[PDB]
Amino acid sequence: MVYKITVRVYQTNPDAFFHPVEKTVWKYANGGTWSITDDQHVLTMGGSGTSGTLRFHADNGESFTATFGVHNYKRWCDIVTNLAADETGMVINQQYYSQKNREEARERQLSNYQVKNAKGRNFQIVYTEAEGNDLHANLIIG
Ligand SMILES: CC(=O)N[C@@H]1[C@@H](O)[C@H](O)[C@@H](CO)O[C@@H]1O
Repeated sequence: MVYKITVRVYQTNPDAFFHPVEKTVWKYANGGTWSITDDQHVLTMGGSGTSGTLRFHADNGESFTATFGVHNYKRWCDIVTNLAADETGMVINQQYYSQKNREEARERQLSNYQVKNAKGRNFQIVYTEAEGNDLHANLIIG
């Protein structure tokens, strides 16, 4: 069965403005699509076992990735900050299926995750619909 993750982005801090610069879809489970409906980022996936990554950039230089997926039928998420110039969204997304620390994050099947970058800015994902096939998450930028 298809899994869908609908993402709403909340920017709370006027000291920066982030915008999406990359949207990737991993190749497992017949892939999927990132679309937009009413300013929400919708990731539609062919079944359980894949994910997609949104990369955001602020004009002040800050950036991060937010990755959303389903692993053994349960949602997961992760945020990577302090990105190198050669860590594009497609690099990060693939690492969830090759790099140990990323694979472990996926395997945790988190309904919520937060992390701060080197400047102390908080980034959080919270699934407000956290079970079943029609999943909804807030991405909250501090
Ligand atoms: C500050 C930062 O980006 N830390 C992350 C963490 O958020 C993420 O869970 C991880 C595994 O993918 O790699 C990095 O340790």
